[PDB]
Amino acid sequence: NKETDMFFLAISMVGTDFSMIGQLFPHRARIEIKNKFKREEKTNGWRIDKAFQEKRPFDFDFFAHLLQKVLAEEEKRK
Amino acid sequence: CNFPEYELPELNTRAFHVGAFGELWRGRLRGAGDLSLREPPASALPGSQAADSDREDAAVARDLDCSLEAAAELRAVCGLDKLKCLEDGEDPEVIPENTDLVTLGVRKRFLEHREETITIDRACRQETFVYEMESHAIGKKPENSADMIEEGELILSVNILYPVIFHKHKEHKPYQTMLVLGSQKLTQLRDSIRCVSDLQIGGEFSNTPDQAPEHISKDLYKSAFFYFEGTFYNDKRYPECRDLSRTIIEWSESHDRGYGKFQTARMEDFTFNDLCIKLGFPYLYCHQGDCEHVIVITDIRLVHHDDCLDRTLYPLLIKKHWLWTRKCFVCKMYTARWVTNNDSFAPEDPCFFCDVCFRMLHYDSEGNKLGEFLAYPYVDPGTFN
Amino acid sequence: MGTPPGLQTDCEALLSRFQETDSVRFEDFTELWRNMKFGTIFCGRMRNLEKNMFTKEALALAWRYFLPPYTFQIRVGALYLLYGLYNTQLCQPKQKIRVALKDWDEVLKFQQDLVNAQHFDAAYIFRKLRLDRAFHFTAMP
Amino acid sequence: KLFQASPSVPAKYVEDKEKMLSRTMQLVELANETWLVTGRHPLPVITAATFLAWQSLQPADRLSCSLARFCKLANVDLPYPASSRLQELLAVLLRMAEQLAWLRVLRLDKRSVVKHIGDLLQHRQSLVRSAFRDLLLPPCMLKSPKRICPVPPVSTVTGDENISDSEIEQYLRTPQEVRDFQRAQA
Amino acid sequence: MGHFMKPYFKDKVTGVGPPANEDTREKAAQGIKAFEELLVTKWKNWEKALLRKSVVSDRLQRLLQPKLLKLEYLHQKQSKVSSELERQALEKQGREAEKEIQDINQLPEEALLGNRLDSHDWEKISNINFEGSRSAEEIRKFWQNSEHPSINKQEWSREEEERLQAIAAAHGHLEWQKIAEELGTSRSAFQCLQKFQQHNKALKRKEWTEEEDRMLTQLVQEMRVGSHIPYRRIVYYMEGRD
Ligand SMILES: [Zn+2]
Ligand SMILES: [Zn+2]
Repeated sequence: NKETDMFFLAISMVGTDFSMIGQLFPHRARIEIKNKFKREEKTNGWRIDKAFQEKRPFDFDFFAHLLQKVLAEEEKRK
Repeated sequence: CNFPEYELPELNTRAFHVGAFGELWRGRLRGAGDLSLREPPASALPGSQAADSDREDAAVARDLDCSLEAAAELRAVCGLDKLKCLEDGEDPEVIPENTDLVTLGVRKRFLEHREETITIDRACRQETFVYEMESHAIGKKPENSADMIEEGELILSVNILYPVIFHKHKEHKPYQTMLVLGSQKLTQLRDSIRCVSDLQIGGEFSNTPDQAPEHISKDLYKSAFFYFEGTFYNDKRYPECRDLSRTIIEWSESHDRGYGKFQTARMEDFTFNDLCIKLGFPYLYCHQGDCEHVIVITDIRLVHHDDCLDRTLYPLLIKKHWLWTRKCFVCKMYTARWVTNNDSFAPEDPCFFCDVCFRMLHYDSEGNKLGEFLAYPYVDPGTFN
Repeated sequence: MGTPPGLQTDCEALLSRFQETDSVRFEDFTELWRNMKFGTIFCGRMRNLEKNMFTKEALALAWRYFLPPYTFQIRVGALYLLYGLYNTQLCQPKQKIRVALKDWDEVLKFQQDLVNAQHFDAAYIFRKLRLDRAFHFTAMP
Repeated sequence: KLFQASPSVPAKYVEDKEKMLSRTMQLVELANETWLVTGRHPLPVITAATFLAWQSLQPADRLSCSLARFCKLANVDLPYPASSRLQELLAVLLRMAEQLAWLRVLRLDKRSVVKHIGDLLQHRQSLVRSAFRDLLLPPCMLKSPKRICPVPPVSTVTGDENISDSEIEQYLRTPQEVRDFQRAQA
Repeated sequence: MGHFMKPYFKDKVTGVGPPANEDTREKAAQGIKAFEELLVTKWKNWEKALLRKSVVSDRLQRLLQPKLLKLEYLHQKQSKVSSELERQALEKQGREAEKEIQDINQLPEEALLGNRLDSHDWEKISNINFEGSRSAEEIRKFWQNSEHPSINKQEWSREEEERLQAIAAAHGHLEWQKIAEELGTSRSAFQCLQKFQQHNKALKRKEWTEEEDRMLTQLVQEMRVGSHIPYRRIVYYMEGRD
């Protein structure tokens, strides 16, 4: 679940720039980004619209830090 | 060096030269007399220690580097009266209630439920053969001078497994064990084997049952060999003997069958001292061309004055497993002496028949063959075990 | 087989109590032996074969407790246990302790150390066992 | 290399080559006419045919051998889809066996059918024609598709000139996100 | 540990043993039996049920094969023959064969099993229906002498036992096929002999004889060690014990 929530936060802050999202994700490749988009769009059309409206700050340091923290916390708890 | 050690815990040990092992043992005992087969003095109550005091105190003083007075005090302190909780007159058949042993508590728990009229008995505990053989041989001496065990001779405990294997149990094995001397040759052990395969007989004689073969397999075939440390020890004393190991070598060395290079020797060429052998590790013995026995050297130790010193009994059987008689299917009680095939009367093929039932089923008073069947003489390995 | 059904517990208790006495004297061991009445272990409707196997295995287990890495006092207590087991048995002939080749020289060295340590009780008990020739010269215990 | 009594392979597995080819040929012809070879790699089908042949020629022993064992004996690698092709061909064989009077009463199964391939192929033509009147097709589509190529709704309308304009505002960044993108990959 | 079970050496790749030695070949030529031949596994009821199924299946194939082979041949000829009257005749033969197939399929299992002495595909049964786990002759004997329903499986009546005891003496307890035939209850020689021996005073002795005692003492003195003796193995030498 948290991976999809982070992916949705990314589409909020940066838009459908699949390349940069793939670059900032630890492992995910571009084709995986596209496949996730194709699978999610059907049920989350409203959520991607919200993302496009939600022009959230795309800070580098803050996003890297929260990525690392939440990834570590999920990996610990899962 | 020939220093015995475990290869697996309480299952098998490192290989070593038996002769070197014996020489190392004798080196650690020669000149002390602990190895001798002569009767030594025995411990006693302090009330009768006076007689042995003169003989013992000086030796104790010499060995322990203590004074004669100190030796006497040590002898007085270590008397048997400080340990003999049991008087010499007490029978072993009753548990002494004045004890704190958990072991005797468990023994009491075992005996209490074995005193009812249905359970009270003096029957077998878990086996019989061992003590009967020991009491029959332990502590005895030979009737002939040439049949006397030499001082410090190695006693080897050799298990030989039966050819009839359970094929359904793996913890315990069907085996019989001999004690053998280091100086003995493998010929003597082979000649001592009383396996039923030597008594094997056959041939089809449904028409003339009294024409049973005059020769047992021992009279026809005498091939036998041991296999240790990759070396075959084949008997060749008689013309009926053949080198069975040569075929095994030709077959095995032609392909990666899982075994290394072997070598052939005569059975008279090696004594037990000459063997470099493991303890507990399975080995092979074979006779009659197809009867294979697994060989396990369970134990090896020097001879002791309480052991069987009578050579005439060696190779001295020291344990023996049990096999059941092949009861014939007609009465299902008596042991069979014949087996038939293609039998028009028997309900199954093969079917086992006793000497009476075979004759008075498949023949008439004149002995003429009745019905259609093929019949063979049968020797029961469960009987001649 | 390994051990009888209960002997290991009694042996461990006796050896532990002997160690806890902080004494090496044979007097204390005999006092414990007579108080607890260990010598009775060889009674109790054991037939001759049962008795022979029980003595063999008890002596083997006591030898295992006698070998290192157990320290001085516990080894001394195990030697006293071996002595008691051998000299209170009711076998005919007496059953011997199984002693390995790798252990005989070490035990002779321990006897020499006992002689050097001025604790003659254990050395005398071992020499009495040697006089009884309580030891079989085996490859394994 | 099964046809040679080499020490590596037990002699029990050796067989005559000519009848080997005849059985394999008739199995492959059955697979071809029963639609198994079209659009699919033939090597796994031929492997399955040879394996069912080798089994059916000595049920007593070879029924206990698996494809891994057979390929190890042959020193030939087995294609992964060969297992699926073998399962499909065994399903075809069960569909053929339902017609014969004795086989349909014996109530056979995937494993036991291998010992009747002989009489199944003796009378192949009539049985397969009767079974075709029950064809074979990819199982992925044979799951009883109620709807086949549904007609999508007509959406060719393009409006007049512009059906919406807020999308362009939705698809452009604010100065904040502009500066954030500048610093995101600096 | 357990790997060294007989045969002590076994092939690592294929599991085969060595080739037959000259001694073993000569033993086989003389007909000397091996001890492995005495291993007999008891017949479980599952094996009996599978044998019943195998025999009825064999008989069903034997009955159907002619009829269905003719049906198939007639259908082939009908397909390849264009002559209308001959086509109709071939169709009629095909319908008749179909009706005969249907009739055979509707026959009961008891009729399919047939008589005790009927012919069966025994070696095919053994090697393809049982994968050779039991020999063809073994299966044939077991069926025809114990399992086939016409065998008298009923418990022995007291009158039957008494007649068996009385009539056995007339023949000298001998030629038990004729004893069984004369008994008139469809018993076999082996059943009659088994019942007689289990209730035979002359076999299961309560008394003793001089030669039995002498030879028993001889074997006991030869083989006894201390308190142990071969109680039930000496039974091999003297006749009439368990
Ligand atoms: Zn043998
Ligand atoms: Zn009889």
